[PDB]
Amino acid sequence: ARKALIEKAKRTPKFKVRAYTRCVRCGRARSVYRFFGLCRICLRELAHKGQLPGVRKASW
Amino acid sequence: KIRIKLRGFDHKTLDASAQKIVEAARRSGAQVSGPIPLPTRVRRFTVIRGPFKHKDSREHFELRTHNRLVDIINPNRKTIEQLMTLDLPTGVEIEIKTV
Amino acid sequence: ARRRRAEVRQLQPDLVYGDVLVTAFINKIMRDGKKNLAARIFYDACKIIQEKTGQEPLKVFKQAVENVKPRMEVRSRRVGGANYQVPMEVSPRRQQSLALRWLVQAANQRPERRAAVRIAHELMDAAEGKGGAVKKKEDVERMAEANRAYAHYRW
Amino acid sequence: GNKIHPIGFRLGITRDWESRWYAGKKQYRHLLLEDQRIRGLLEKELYSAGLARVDIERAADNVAVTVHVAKPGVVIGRGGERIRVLREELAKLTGKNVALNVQEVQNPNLSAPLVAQRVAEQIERRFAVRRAIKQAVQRVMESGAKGAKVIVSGRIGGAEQARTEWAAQGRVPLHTLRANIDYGFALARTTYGVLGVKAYIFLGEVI
Amino acid sequence: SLKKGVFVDDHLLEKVLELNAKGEKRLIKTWSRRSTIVPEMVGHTIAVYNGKQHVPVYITENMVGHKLGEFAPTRTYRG
Amino acid sequence: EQYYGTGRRKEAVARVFLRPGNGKVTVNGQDFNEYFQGLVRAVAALEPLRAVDALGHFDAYITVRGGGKSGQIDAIKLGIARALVQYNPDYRAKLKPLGFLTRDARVVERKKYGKHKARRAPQYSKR
Amino acid sequence: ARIAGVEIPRNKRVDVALTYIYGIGKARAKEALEKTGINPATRVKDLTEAEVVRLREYVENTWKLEGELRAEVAANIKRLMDIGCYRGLRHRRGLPVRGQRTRTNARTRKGPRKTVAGKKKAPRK
RNA sequence: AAGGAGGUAAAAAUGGUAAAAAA
RNA sequence: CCGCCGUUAGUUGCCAGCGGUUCGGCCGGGCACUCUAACGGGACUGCCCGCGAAAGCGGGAGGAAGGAGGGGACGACGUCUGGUCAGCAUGGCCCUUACGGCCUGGGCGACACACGUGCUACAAUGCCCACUACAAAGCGAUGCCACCCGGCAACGGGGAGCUAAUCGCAAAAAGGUGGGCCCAGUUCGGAUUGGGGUCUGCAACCCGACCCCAUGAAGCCGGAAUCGCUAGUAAUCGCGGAUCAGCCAUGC
Repeated sequence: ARKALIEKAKRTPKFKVRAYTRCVRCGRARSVYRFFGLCRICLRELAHKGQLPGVRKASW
Repeated sequence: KIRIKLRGFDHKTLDASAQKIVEAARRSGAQVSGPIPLPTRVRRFTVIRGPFKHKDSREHFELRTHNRLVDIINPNRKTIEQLMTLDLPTGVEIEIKTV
Repeated sequence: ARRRRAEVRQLQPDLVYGDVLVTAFINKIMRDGKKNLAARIFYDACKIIQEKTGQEPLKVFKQAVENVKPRMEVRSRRVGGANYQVPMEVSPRRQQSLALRWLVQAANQRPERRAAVRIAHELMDAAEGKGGAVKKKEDVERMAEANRAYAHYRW
Repeated sequence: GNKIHPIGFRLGITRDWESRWYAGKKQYRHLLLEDQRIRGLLEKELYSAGLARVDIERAADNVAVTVHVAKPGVVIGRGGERIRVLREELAKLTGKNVALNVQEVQNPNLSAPLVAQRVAEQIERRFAVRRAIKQAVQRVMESGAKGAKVIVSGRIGGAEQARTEWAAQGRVPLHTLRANIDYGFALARTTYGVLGVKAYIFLGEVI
Repeated sequence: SLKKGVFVDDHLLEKVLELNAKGEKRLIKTWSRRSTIVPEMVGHTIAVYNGKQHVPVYITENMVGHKLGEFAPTRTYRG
Repeated sequence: EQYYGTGRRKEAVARVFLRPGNGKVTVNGQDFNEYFQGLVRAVAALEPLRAVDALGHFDAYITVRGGGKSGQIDAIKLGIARALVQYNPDYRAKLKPLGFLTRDARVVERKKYGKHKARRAPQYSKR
Repeated sequence: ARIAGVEIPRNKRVDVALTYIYGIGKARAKEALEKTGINPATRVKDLTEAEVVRLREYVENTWKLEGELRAEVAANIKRLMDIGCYRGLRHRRGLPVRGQRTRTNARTRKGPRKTVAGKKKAPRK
């Protein structure tokens, strides 16, 4: 698995409701903020490396 | 009658735009609507600690786009001329609309 | 807390009559976050008092205060492998606290018709002395007396 | 032990993004994608001479192929032919507009990421960790900072019990904001597994 | 479920019209237990697919407007 | 001519305008006695003008919005208190020992992550 | 006032009275209270028998109640035992008809609870 | 009330768990 | 980040100043005032009175702000051979026309208990119906949908504006004004269930959700013992978001 997962999402089968997010820079389908196309930790790692723009270490 | 909306990411060059901009429009023309600040647009993201099953213990992160506004009253040649090209928003873009 | 001696902090200078104890009693009448209708209710009761009797509401209030005063309340002494159940002279702040709260729950204890009604009728009998909080007053007095052996076992 | 990213801790006024353009809510994600793949393809096929800043300036199709490297001359080409191919591979995998940048900062021991990279280079080729690495911290302080802390986690010499070494010198105030601490993590990798090479570098205040 | 219309496999209806065209042998064996037992299935042996075997069920009428495999338990042992 | 009070509490802007008169006081359009009916703390906010007995001689135009009704009331406390502390700064020195100068600090703290109501921690098991 | 199945409500709002009847929720109460005439607010005890009798006429006519209702449901229950449709399969079992849960919660569509011996677990310390 | 020292009374429901070893 | 003040700024706001008003800040205009968001100022035991060898201490004053002003992000040297290769990498090990890929469905929702943690309740500060006002925040272009109409409703037809502080989700609820219920398993409570629609989606049986009628159980405040909370905190009450076609969301 995992390998043919990204395929299923990269290939987009038939009906609309067989789709599911994908952390393109980590590889996960669940809890993927479909604004970055990133999982929680993919988002976090790019955020911390100093590699995420517009965004900031929120502290309100 | 000239509505120029500022879509930036950092309030630095965004207000630094605002200033020089309003000058060279007062320069090559006349009255300029002073840089009016639209409420800075922020997005909310609430991630967690580690990749390991932890729910609680978290870190939240915020996206910070800024929005401002500059207007004038007259479409003189020189105004348009200078302030249509003489730009440098390496990380900012705008929206020209009329009224 | 261990570093401090905390505080009581002044409550609210009664939104109407002009005295802390009124909005204190209302404070303990309050339905958790709904001071509004509790204060209302209370004043329904008070004005009904004033339409039933000819004695002042604040007066009869002070008479409730006095009628339920735990001069000596019962706690416990320090002795390792036991606890001496020991009474002691209370502080008028704690006396009044306990008191007014007891009046609150004595009013609550009456399976009556309405809130203002319960609070009122209670306030009547309790200020009189023929009341629940009063009975528990005289009772805890009995506790501080039947434990007058623990009169020098007060921490 | 944690230590929330001193880099992501410097976000306020002590570090600006490695990417400064405008991004609209729609085309934002895709910009993040395109850019990320770009950066990545730089990283490896433009490893060669070691680099830190992977900056990008964009807006409407303009692309600032911007890099802070340790060396330019042997990554520009023997006849300016390395810039050629690479820049063009970008414009090929990013059918838009490209413009290289090989900005160089004169000091290697200064700026963490590449010192971490070189330290990790030492052990990757099997050298004695503690010695060479401690004296590496001492190279960094030979340059002259106020603090340098290169810790190294992973399998030391094998022996299963993969611990973490302790190498540092000088004061290191990563609690402080206005201090500018360059931090670089090099990925060490032995035939017997993976080691982690973290390098902290303390600049100073009033900046 | 379905609101304006109703669900049933199309290969079903098309197979209804054949088995009815002759009134042939028994055994309808859907590999699809979904499809509603819609009115025009009369009362024939339904070897619906479990996930295991082809659970056969003699349909009557007290079940018409309600799914096929809805009648196989599949989940073994009860209480 | 005018007596302006900048009034605020727990985010509720009481913009206070005053002129002299008798008791014509309009809270954001409507009379006092409807814009805050039922609340006992309403007349409470009528303490500053009542502590100086210049309660009457005022025809106020009070634009009050945002936040909450009772919070509006307290906001008008600060507003009134600010409007007169302006046009006769004698009342200033004598009103601070009544507290009618302090704005507020009692604000609904952020709901903390991990816990329920900003502080309400989730129940503990262990066993 | 035995209009329905031996149903006598007595002194109260006619609507509450009606509500106390099987087959009649408050909706059907006010429904009959707009179709038969009779005033809801007015007490049912002090009624006038003309409006009363025409009321009971409209009531049992246009719709029916407990006698058939539940029994009918028990006939559609006979069907729920016709083959053992999973609905009636589970109804036969003595468990909820919805495929919800039954691991922990089942205190209504089943009895309370009937103790075992736990059967214990797997390491937790 | 400082310490330190010199003799008298206080104070553990229960606990089995190993091991070549890694520097 | 949040309270006081300050400079600039004007499709949110404003008659605060006047003019008119299908009498709507709608039609001129201002920026003081709401406000929105950048650069600041402002508080230090700095001062007054007393005490303490000093730290520090009580009282009091100017103050929007007292002696750490309220919250956040910050979490060392290091312990736990703690966890996660089922996010990710990476040593070793095993399989390799199968322990790999696709598909279909079934399943992870099971039921004799036990337990965690939650929700709504068991009620006259209450529950039902009617009436009138104040939210902060985020979200929204095959999304947000105003709006008229259809239908008891779900939801649908026609159909304005908007890449928005300008159009919309939006209906806040608690409040409060006016009537019912009148201590009853009660018009309390919605669990169980049957009878029908709609919407989602290829498709809803196991397995979605919404809505209409009816059934209206248990449950009349809960022992051994145990939770949380020191101030805009407890409780109470409402709302936006992320992932989402939908939704089992009482989760966060």
